[PDB]
Amino acid sequence: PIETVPVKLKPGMDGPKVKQWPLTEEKIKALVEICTEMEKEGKISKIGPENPYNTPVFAIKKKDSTKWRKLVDFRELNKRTQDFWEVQLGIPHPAGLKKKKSVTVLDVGDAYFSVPLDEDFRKYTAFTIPSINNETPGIRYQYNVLPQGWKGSPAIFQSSMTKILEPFKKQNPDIVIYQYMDDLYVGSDLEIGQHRTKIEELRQHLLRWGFLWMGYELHPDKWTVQPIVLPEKDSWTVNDIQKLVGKLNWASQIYPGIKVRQLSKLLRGTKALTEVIPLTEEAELELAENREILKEPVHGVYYDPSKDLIAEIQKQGQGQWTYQIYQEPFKNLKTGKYARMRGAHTNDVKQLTEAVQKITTESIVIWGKTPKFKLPIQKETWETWWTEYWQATWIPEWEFVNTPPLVKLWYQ
Amino acid sequence: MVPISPIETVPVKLKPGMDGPKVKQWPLTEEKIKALVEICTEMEKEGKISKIGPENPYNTPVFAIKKKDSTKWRKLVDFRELNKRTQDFWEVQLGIPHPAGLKKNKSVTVLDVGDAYFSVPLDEDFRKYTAFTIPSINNETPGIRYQYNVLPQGWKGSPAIFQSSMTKILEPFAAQNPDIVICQYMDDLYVGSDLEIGQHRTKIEELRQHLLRWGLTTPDKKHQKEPPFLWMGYELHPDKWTVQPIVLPEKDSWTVNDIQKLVGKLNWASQIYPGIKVRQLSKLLRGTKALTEVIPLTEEAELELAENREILKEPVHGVYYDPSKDLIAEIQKQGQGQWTYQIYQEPFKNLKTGKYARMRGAHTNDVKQLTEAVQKITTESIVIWGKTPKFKLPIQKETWETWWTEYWQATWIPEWEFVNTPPLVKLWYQLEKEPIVGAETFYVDGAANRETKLGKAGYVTNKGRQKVVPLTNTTNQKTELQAIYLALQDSGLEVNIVTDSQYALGIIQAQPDKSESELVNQIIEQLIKKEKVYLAWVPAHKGIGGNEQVDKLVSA
Ligand SMILES: Cc1cc(/C=C/C#N)cc(C)c1Oc1nc(NC2CCN(Cc3ccc(S(N)(=O)=O)cc3)CC2)nc2ccsc12
Ligand SMILES: [Mg+2]
Repeated sequence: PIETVPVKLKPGMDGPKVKQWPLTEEKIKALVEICTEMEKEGKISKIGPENPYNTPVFAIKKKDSTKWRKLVDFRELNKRTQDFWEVQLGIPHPAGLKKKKSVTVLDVGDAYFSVPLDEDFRKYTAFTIPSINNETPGIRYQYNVLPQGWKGSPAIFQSSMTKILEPFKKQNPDIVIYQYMDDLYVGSDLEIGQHRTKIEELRQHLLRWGFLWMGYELHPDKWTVQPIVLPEKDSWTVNDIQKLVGKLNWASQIYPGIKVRQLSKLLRGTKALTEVIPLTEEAELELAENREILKEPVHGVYYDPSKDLIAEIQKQGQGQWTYQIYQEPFKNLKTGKYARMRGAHTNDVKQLTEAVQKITTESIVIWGKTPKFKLPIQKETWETWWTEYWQATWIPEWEFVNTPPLVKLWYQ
Repeated sequence: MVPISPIETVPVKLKPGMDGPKVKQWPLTEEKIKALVEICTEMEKEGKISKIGPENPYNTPVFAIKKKDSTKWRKLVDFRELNKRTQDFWEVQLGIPHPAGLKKNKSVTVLDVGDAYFSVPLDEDFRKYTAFTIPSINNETPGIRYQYNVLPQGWKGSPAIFQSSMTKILEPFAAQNPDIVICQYMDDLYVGSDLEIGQHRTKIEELRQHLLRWGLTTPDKKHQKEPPFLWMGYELHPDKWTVQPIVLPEKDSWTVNDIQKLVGKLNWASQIYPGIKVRQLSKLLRGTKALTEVIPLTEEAELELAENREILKEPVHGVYYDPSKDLIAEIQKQGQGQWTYQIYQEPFKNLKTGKYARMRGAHTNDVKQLTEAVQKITTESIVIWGKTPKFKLPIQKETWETWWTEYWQATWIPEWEFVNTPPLVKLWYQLEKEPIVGAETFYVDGAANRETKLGKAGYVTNKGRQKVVPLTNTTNQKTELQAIYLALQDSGLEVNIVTDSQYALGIIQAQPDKSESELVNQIIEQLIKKEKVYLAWVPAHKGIGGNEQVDKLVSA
């Protein structure tokens, strides 16, 4: 690939100037070793003081890997990089991916290092390996090839990727392959042992064309909007009915026809919260009619590719996290729950970071983009710790919730 | 002639769309002109500048100043205009090391690099933009016009390009001599090691041999400064460090400017003097821009100042960093949202100290503040030492566990141990998860007329207890909180409370232990006195018994 694809920023925008956040000594050391080798291989080069730009960089460890890995936070550059229609007017996100029995994630970002980056655009990829205690100037590099995590990379490399895959896709017409950033998502409906073989045969095909040996197995069979469920009890306290009416009143913002009149009637008076209230026939029917309404899907819910996806997360305790993905309030496109997060029974922030990554992965598979997160955490705690548990080559956007939402109860 | 390598030129450009400067030269007196000709004639001999013809259309004004005792004129080129039009650079000197991060180097040599500076050539394509004009005598001849061949002092790019040029020159030497440290400060280059004075002097000579490759001579600084090095406001001694002398002035009239300089000194001193506090002295500056305004000190600010004079009475020092020892951070609560901390490796030998002030907010609690302090110290420690310290915290392990298991937000603090140093951080109340059997149930409500600001707050209970209080100059949100306050005041040690106020629930579910609202504070004091409180929420105007009853009582 001698010819470079001309790339520009957006009109009236300069390159990114993001501060490098402080790094521990062991991450600095890992980055120095990694970048020295990248420099010997020509993938990056030292830059001078006439380059004022900067993108942050840190070091991680991929899922189940003891080797340090470099991750550049290109979020600023990506929003400043021109919108891309490299080959066509766009690739329709495959709606069949989310339907496959199994979906495997392959890291193919290593492919990007074979394509040179446009000489004029390289200065915008600048990044700094920081020193400790400002005791020396940071090490300043810029990329010479397509960098992992940059928006432009999959777009510029798409012509080459499609050709690499065509022979494989030619014989497996029922396997859906979709690329997001540095990852291929390969889904099928066939026996997990047979799917793993097809994935395995997809990998050795990549080797002959010029990897990583890592994978990720998903099952989008089961991603939906979880129903709103109401208690089934033989005796109801005043408190139980108050909780029910509150939950039903919340649901009535979502569902038409929810009624609470007959259930409220039961609470006629000023009763002790623990008093048992027998249900009347009127209230039983109303509850039954509400239950029926809640079985159907929410009316008029549709994905709009022009609007952002929003993901809210609630801490439920005991390692459980509920979340909803939506574009407009009360029009949930998907909801879910997580339990016993892996290797973090004692660390809230690790669990939240892992939930964010799992939710982003579901979002990529369903819609082909990442949601904007509303995180139940204080900014300073999140920004101090999230990079410690991040294992993905993309990074979504997030904002912080400081007032406890009453709706946490309704998703309990 | 010994061939010498050229210093790599940095390419420089003007900002997009902008042209060079075209500022008119001022008229000068005959004496200043004579002086400038002599100076520039010498600079021209040394290669710094060159004469140019009349085709160059650019110009930056030059001036002639002098010192009082220095019996000479000084040349000054005002590059303010050119700097506005010059590209941004990577300014790789913004941050300076913190002494507590430094490691001992018994042997330190100081070299003068004021002359190596002029060996850094200016990008040839950019020199045209640096033209200046010496007006002629009686302006009867064309003015002598020059341009720069070296980094001009006062030009935007000189600091970044000089520092970067030296760094690249030093890199192979530093890389191949890992047992030495180098830092450049103005035109001082400081070279330290932990070698014997003999082996150290040899490294210096080797460094000089190395720098000669680029034709750089580097003798020792004039009047070798004995310890301590006065560097960036610190005092660096061979085995200790401290800030430069902190002296609090005596005054009976304090102005808005006097209080700013006192907070500055206090803040600067807080990195080594433990237990500094600046809240009561900062509160006297909440909102003002005139600096002579004489603001009297409250009896709280006086006490704070005097508390600082006691701490400042005797000099204190920090130690340097030993990588082979653990890094320990200890935090104390001081009060009124103030926190102090010490970071050390050996007990009583602080590397540095610090403080943390509570964030502005209507409600908060001590656990959230302690968590925030931990995060700040964590980030500061990674900056200075590249690692997180072990924390010693005045909070019981069981208190922390209860807090993070029950709190609605994700929260985390890194490896820490309890230190029994009062006052201890505690949870002051905890609400029930389930309604309390046998406890009276208060249905509370409040309402206020938007126009008249008149309102009511009260409750009804399952035992027929009732209260409605009329209120003036109030709001719906305030009456809703007042109603809860009345239920807490009038109930026993265990109580169920039913509200329809999403606002009131959001405040209490955030678990504040202190508020800028006196009403919330009063509610906090009541909760602290209870044995059990269950707070339940219902939606308004739905016919929920009890809630419907009190709603009509408080709505006129
Ligand atoms: C080497 C150096 C000198 C200075 C001084 C400026 C002034 N004005 C500043 C910095 C940042 C320096 O840079 C580094 N300094 C260190 N450590 C220090 C070395 C000096 N001592 C103090 C001292 C020791 C011996 C004598 S003595 N008896 O020889 O006169 C006098 C003073 C404390 C630790 N470590 C590093 C690591 C990377 S850079 C760097
Ligand atoms: Mg009401």
